[PDB]
Amino acid sequence: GGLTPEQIIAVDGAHLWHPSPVVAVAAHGAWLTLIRDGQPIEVLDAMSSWWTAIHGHGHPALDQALTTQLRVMNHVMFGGLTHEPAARLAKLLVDITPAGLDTVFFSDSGSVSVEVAAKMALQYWRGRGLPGKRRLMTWRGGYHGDTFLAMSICDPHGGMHSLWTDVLAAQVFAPQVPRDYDPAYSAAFEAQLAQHAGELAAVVVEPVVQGAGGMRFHDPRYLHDLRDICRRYEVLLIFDEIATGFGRTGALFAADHAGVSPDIMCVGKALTGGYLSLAATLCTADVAHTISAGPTFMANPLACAVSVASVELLLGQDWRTRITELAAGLTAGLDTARALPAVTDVRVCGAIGVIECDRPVDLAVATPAALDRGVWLRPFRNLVYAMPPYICTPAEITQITSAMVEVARLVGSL
Amino acid sequence: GLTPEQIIAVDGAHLWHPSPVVAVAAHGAWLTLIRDGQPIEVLDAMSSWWTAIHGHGHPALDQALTTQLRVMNHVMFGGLTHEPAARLAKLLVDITPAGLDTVFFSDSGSVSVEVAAKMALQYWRGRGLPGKRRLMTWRGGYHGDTFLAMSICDPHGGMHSLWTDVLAAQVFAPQVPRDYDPAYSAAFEAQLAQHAGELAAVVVEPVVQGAGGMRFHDPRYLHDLRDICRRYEVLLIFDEIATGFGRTGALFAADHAGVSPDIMCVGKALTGGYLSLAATLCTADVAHTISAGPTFMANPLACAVSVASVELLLGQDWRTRITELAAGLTAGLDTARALPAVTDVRVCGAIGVIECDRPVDLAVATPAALDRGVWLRPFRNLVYAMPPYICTPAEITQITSAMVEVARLV
Ligand SMILES: *Cc1c(COP(=O)(O)O)cnc(C)c1O
Ligand SMILES: *Cc1c(COP(=O)(O)O)cnc(C)c1O
Repeated sequence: GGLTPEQIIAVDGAHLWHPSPVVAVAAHGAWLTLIRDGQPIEVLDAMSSWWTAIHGHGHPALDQALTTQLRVMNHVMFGGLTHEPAARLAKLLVDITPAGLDTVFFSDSGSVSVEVAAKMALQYWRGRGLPGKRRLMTWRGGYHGDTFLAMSICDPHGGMHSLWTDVLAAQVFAPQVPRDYDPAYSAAFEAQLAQHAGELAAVVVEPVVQGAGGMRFHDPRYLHDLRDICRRYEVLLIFDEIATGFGRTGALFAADHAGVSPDIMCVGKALTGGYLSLAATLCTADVAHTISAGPTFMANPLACAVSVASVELLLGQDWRTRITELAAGLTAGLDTARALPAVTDVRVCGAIGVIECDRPVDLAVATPAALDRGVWLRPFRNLVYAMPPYICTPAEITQITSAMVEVARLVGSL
Repeated sequence: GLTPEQIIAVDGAHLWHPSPVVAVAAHGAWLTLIRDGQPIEVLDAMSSWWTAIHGHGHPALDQALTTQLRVMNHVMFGGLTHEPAARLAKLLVDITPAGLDTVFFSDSGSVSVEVAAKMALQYWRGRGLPGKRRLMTWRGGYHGDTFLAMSICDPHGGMHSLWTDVLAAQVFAPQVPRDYDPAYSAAFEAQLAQHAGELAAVVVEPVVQGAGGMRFHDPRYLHDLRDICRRYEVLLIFDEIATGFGRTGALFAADHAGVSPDIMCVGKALTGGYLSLAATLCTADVAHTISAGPTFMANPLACAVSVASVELLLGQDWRTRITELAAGLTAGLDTARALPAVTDVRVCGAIGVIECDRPVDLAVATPAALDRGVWLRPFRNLVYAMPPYICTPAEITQITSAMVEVARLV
């Protein structure tokens, strides 16, 4: 109890599993206080603590919503009891999500809300006398969580299905969806789906942006194709928006770029503004009713309360202009990366900026390089990318994009 | 803002549940519910499903949360570490069964069970034996509601016929009996022996099987499982998500047998019922053999309140406290032993169960206990409670009186 940074890393190295780690001692706004060679430094949280900290850390409105709920009621069991934070969050979600989503199931993590989505899809078709509809279809390059079911629909090469083969469910995979719209891709997706339709419960994809699978973007028109294909072959459409939710891609939900509603949808990550774990699975009235005819901390009051505040905070400001300024800033700051020798692509979509490199990025070099520039950056595979808090000033975005450019330079450099 | 009536309307229209009663407050061992539009204080007999061991809104746990909130809410656990995670991991490694010295944090009990299965499977692969992929358990168990966890839940309770081909097919031994019979253990070893080359691990709830029927078994069964797993080279996993942190009379139910599992899951009471957090612990052997995460992994807020809650338990003599709760439950439930619908009355530490000979109508049970100032949640033929450790003798009496009465209603 009460530990020194050196004591913390001594305990950590002996006893903690991680997903060499740097000790973090504070977080406020877009900034973390990290310990580097015995000294505290303030660095920009360029990753938003893995997509979560959309309003920054220790935002007064979320701090207060939390301590206000804490005064009244920490937690009650959602079996036989309901409460205001859950009712309030459900109403909000139902109002702001794509049209038709009328029903809300809370859970504790994004990976669990995906299992819940899949359970809804299976039970739906069983409710309709078609329990042969049990497999899932997706395209390559995706990520949906780390639980066994969620793994079955992650990219087979990235999620090491080979090291889990015959332990995972065999789902159907379409090729990687291209960035540019190609009607031939949609036609082939349709032709593959037609071959499995009677055994398929759902198509599940991340809309517009594929996150942990490789930070790829695809034309929102592909989602219009998916909606039509699914409606035509009687297969449910599930959108995983755990990473794309709450303004991140420039729309409130990435599905909004195509104007499509899925039958089932997952949200998480930025849901609580990065305070506490909370996820949600939504579905249509038809899905709920057909099924009709939980986790221990389901709908946690504390988590629902901070999330209520976070969503209202987003909604009560001109978030859309904010994201547009963030994207302009990322575009301007990353532009000089295009001409770097190791750089293969530079892409931006809302508050997401990616530098794709021609070789895997070395973390032992990249991490201290960015910290030297006052920026916490966490590359993966061949990608130097950022998803910064919406509160970042133009100067902060410039500081973030400079450190990314510099890491990318170093990637060619030696 | 919403009025209780507005909450009911929104809830009925938009919320999926495990008509619900509106809860508006929770403090100590009491909840404030709305009934007939009036707020009433009732005892949380269930501890909000095992979670609220020190009661709701405990000053020390509130302060712990608010203190961490003023310094940092959350940071990604990829590449960073922090003091809450370290303090918790050190506490957990110190207090759990000997040999468990590595901690993997997750956000729910189900996920921690999945992490345990993954550790077991990857362990044998690091041993050159990837054929060891299956899990073995006994009937009556509950391990969570994710697909992997469902595969080791009681096949009957989990409707495994209407999930056919979607769940992994695991090995099930017969229901472990309450009293100790060596033949049961000999028969478990024999079923296990047939599948040893196929089995990565045995996974059970030690001493008490919770959501699967509130059944108790002799700790000596765990001694035999430990022995059997060791001899056949199958890992032993204890799921202590419900049984942990003093609930059965020992700090961990494994302690009743004096055995250590190779992998252990904890959750529920970990944070004292404030926030969702779970942990999977494994031995050095398991960790080194494997090495040769969730978004909110090791959340500072949940880790900080857990440290407070765990220190709060250790810093009192929790062991005498649980003994008193058990005596009080036994005193208060005994009279039901001689009711016409009552099959069994059993107590294990701060857990009290009246089993009946028929399903319990909740439409009658729930309004009956509310009238007695108690929140009770019967399940199947079971009327049961696991009250906060802070309940006074008068509160236990009120709880057990309301339990005897719902049973009396047969
Ligand atoms: C509560 C329970 C679980 C599941 O935990 P969740 O947080 O609800 O996902 C797993 N195992 C046991 C023994 C449990 O009692
Ligand atoms: C992060 C992520 C998940 C998994 O969420 P966890 O809370 O880490 O379990 C699932 N789907 C997508 C798209 C994600 O980005």
